[PDB]
Amino acid sequence: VEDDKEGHLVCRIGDWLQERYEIVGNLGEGTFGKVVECLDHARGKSQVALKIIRNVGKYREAARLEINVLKKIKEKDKENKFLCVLMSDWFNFHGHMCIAFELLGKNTFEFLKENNFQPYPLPHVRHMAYQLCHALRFLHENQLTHTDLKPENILFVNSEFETLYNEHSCEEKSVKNTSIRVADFGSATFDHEHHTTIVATRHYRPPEVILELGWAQPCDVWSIGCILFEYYRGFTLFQTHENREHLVMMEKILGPIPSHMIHRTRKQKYFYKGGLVWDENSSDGRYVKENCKPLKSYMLQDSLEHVQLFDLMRRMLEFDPAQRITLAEALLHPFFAGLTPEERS
Repeated sequence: VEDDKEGHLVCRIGDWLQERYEIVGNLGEGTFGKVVECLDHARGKSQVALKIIRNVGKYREAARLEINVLKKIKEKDKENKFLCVLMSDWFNFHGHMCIAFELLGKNTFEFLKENNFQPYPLPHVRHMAYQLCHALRFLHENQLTHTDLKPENILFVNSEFETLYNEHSCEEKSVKNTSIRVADFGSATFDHEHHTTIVATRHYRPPEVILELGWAQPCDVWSIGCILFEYYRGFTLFQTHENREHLVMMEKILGPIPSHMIHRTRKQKYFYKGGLVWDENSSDGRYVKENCKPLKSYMLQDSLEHVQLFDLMRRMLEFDPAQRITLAEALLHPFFAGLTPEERS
């Protein structure tokens, strides 16, 4: 075996590792390494996703911590019922940390994109919501915060779809089975561990992160609220790439930022005399004026189930993380009364 000059293991479809794993496909990659589909010939050629981390110290050490998280999840979920992706193996292959997991279907972002960003139906949003709440409540009870929840990291167990229509327009598609798993625990942080200051992907990042006020489990709750909005409408709640504009959007959509948070933040440059600095009649001003309205305005129906969805989402999107709904509380929200018995377990 050998590495390339970037520290990737030099490998191709056709190659083996551990006299066990046969590489049969590529699943994706990034600056961390690569993920390949393999057949596990010690487990009857079952399919796995194998993450092969680069032979670079910072990525190796990060992967060690990822493995520790995945071990805890496995230790605590013996019936495999909390819907976190299941690690089947890990090893150090010539300095490359390798982590083997269950091979699942398309992620919920990919599926939305393939559906031309037409949203998921409400019962689908509801079942996925319930599942996210259940999975993360489990994580949260084990002193863990994911920190990078986003539709790309929520995977369908099976993403086979049914066609509703196919007019000679884009094909309107619905997933047949809305069972999901939470993936990518590479940023997950135990309560006692060092907390990276800026966590989450932009669109799913909460105000206490932006304002550098400290964060914990409520971070994930905010992300989930953002994700549900996106599943319900097909577009992101916060389409921005800059902190001040993001905070302004939060205020336009959700109401005023609590004064105590503004007094406490080291990010004073975004404020003046307690209010966000924002020129509302500038080009960006008009755009935020045009596109960012109060949260309830985005409802598509006035019916009870929609009203309930938006109440839960508002509670998930509370500015103050200490006021934000917990996932234990969320699981008891009336929105979930509309689940079926099959869905409800």
